[PDB]
Amino acid sequence: ALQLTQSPSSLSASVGDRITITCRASQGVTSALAWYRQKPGSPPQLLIYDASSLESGVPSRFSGSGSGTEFTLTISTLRPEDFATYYCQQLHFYPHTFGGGTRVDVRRTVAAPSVFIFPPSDEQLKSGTASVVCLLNNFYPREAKVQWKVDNALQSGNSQESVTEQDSKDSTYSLSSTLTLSKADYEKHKVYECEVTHQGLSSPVTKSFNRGEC
Amino acid sequence: RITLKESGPPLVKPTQTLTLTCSFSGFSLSDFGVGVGWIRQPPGKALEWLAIIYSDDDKRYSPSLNTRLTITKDTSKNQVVLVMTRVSPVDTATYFCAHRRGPTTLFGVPIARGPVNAMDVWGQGITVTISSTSTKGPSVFPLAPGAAAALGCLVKDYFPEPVTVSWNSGALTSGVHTFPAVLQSSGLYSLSSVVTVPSSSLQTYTCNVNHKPSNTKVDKRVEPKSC
Amino acid sequence: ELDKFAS
Repeated sequence: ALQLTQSPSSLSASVGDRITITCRASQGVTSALAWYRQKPGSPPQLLIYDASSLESGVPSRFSGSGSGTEFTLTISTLRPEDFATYYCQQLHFYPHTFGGGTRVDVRRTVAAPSVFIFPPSDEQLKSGTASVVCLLNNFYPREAKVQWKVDNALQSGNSQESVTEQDSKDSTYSLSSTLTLSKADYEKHKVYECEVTHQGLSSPVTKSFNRGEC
Repeated sequence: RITLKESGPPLVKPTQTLTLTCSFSGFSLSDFGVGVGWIRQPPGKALEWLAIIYSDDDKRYSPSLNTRLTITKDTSKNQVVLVMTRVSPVDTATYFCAHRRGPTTLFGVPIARGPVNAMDVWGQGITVTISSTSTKGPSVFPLAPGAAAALGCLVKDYFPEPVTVSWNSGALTSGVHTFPAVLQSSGLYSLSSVVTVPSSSLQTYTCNVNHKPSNTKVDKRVEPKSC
Repeated sequence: ELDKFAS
């Protein structure tokens, strides 16, 4: 079906800035496009309907323009409540698609993550499972990539990660990634590595340990 | 003033049928051209359109979910119901219903269609988790180690959410990061809580974990191993 | 297909 691509997917800014988010459709949607702002924990809120009409009760710093395949939302003077995720929605064709969203967060200086790797506890091992956790602490911007390697084999499908919300004092994020293996598989290898790529790191940093080494 | 609110089960098991109700006030589903739609949002993901129904009773569904969705209205009760069959874990999401305006009319004559291009009022959303788990308390394991040091606790295999974690009975707050839990393929949640301190403080560190649902409290003191 | 109010 019809594709709606938002750009950029993520954007950093400060109070008072002017930002503009854009949304492009794969086929023309005339003026049937709406913009929403969604704050964490809340439902999306309508800002602009029919590509450019200002929704009632919505502050005038919000503006929408465009028609056909290209639309833009601009917030002229960013306020603290605007740090949020924005979505565009097409209503010309069924299904009524939403774009992927664009996250707007507090800009700050680039900060590389402090990385730490934790081996599984002997207590967990006795239960038969092995969790290897990797921590990326206080970094910025939000995008980071974690790659698990076991005896140099690239791991896939056996890890999960979660990211904290932007810190209100730091403006940094932290990320936890858990590699999970059976105790048996765990025992069949030695070098457990967490490889981290991030904008603040000249090149990828790797933190690792050799299993059973004492 | 238009308001909508979603209701239904917070937890549902795979293969089961999920029935969600949207009760609203401020408009009638008998008003001209009005619509009520459903949109969902898996945790951390984008919004996904599901279906919509209008007062003249036309219904439309997401093509990807068409076979599992039924939307219906009960005009006299001011409710719209969405029934999803055969749910699976990927259906865990926050589900929202929303109002869609019909064209503006002048002396009962449609004169403006621009107002239909948006879903203008949304309900708070209802969180639905799809998992086959029974209530279960977490196992708590230690996570042990600019020149900052890190340690923590891995709160593993519990259900359902939430769990609370604090450090040193609430006295340790700076440098603490408790991450949002991930729902494992097993259907149980898992989360880590860590804390960063000056590489010298290694002071004592104990995480206090509490999973109300299963009556499981645990305090786990964590230290820099090696005996 | 086209939205309810298209065309």
